Amino acid sequence: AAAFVKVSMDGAPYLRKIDLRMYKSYDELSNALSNMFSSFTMGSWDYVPSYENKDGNWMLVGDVPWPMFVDTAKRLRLMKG
Amino acid sequence: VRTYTDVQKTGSVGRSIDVTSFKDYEELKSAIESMFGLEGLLTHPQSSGWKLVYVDYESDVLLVGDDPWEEFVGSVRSIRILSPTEVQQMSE
Repeated sequence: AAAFVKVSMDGAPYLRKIDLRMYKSYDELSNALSNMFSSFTMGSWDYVPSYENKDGNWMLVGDVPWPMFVDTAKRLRLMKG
Repeated sequence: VRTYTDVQKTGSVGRSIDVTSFKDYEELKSAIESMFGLEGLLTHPQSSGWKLVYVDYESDVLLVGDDPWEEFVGSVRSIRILSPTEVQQMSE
């Protein structure tokens, strides 16, 4: 049951896509992303993830437990402090 | 009615190709490689520093290869080659 969203890093040159169904915990998602943008990050992780629900609004990542997260989130964005 | 998606590179002159002529991502890169003389730089185990990106019909700019092939053929609108330097005018 694959679940592919887009991931935007602010300031990144381009955007990426991930399959959420290939990960199990938030922490398992978080270190997966830091390595996607690892080539951008070098030169810790100081960004905060946000997703966007089905009604088109931006919600912070981590509140709702993981299984409902994978069904709720349609797009990803990592903002800088 | 076939795709005929534009492929573009700064300093060379653009090309139009049909992505359905190829079955997977690798064949798409290897063809684009041989068209601009970049053979070996888009398809390298060690991530050459050249990047290939596309624009989807939602007008975002995305790395080629993430989307499953079958969705991408339908989403892709224009493709573009980015030199190591170009990749970084775009970073911040």
